[PDB]
Amino acid sequence: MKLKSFGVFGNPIKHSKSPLIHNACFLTFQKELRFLGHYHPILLPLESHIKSEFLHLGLSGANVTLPFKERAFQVCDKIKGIALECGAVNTLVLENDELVGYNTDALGFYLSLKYQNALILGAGGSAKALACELKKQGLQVSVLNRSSRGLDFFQRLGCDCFMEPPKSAFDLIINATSASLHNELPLNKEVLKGYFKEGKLAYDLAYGFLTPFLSLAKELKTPFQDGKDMLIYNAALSFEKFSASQIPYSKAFEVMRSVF
Repeated sequence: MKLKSFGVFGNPIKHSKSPLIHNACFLTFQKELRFLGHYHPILLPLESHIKSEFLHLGLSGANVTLPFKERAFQVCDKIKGIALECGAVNTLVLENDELVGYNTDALGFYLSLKYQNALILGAGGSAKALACELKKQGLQVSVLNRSSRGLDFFQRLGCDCFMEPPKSAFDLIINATSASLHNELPLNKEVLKGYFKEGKLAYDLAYGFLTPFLSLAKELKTPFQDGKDMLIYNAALSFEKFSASQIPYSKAFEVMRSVF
C-alpha cells in the first residue's frame, strides 16, 4: 500500500478525537481509497508556520483546530467553497502542489441541529463560520465579544455585534469561545441565566465533558447540546475531501459515529 499522512494542527491538541474517527475510516476505506492514510495529532507551536509545517511533514491533508483556523486561511495557496466566506479554514488538502483550504464547520454545525435568531459567543474561526452559516439560513444573528476582534468581518456579514450583553431573547445560544476548554464560563453567570430562561437551545462547540456553560443550562432546564455531533459531521465532511471526493460524508459519518 501507498501510505499518506494526515494530522490535526492544534494548541492544545492532545484532547482531540479526530485521530480516532479519521483512522477508523482510513482503515475501513483503504480498498476504495487504494492508499492507507494515517492520522496524527500535531501540537503546533504558536510561533510556527502552518503551511511550512504541513509541507515539512509531508502531509497529504490536515485539519486545523484552535487557535489556528484564521491563520490557516491566510497561508493557503487557494481557498475553496464556503471558506471563502468564513475567513477560516478547518480542512487542508494538497492538490497538485497547492495547499488548498476548506471549511466544514458551517455545514457540520448546520447538520448537527435537529430557530429564528441566535446569539454567538466568541470571535475566532469557529464563531465566524457559524455566523456565516446562520446568516445564510435567514436567522437574525448577534455576536457577543469582549473586544473589537473580528468585528469588521461580522459586520460585513450583516450581524449585530455587541460587546455588552444585548437585553434580548435568543432561540439559540452558542458558545464558540475557548472558555469551556479551560473549564470556565464564557459570560457572567447571571447574564447567561437570563438568556437560558428565554432560550430554546444552549449549544456548546466543546465536546465530551459537561462544560460550565452546558452545566448551567442543565441546572436551569434549558435544552442543551455539546459539540460531539458537530465533531462527527465536520470530520466526515473533512474525510470526504481527504478521499478526494470518492467517499461521501454520510458513509464516513456512519463509521465515525460508531467508532465514537
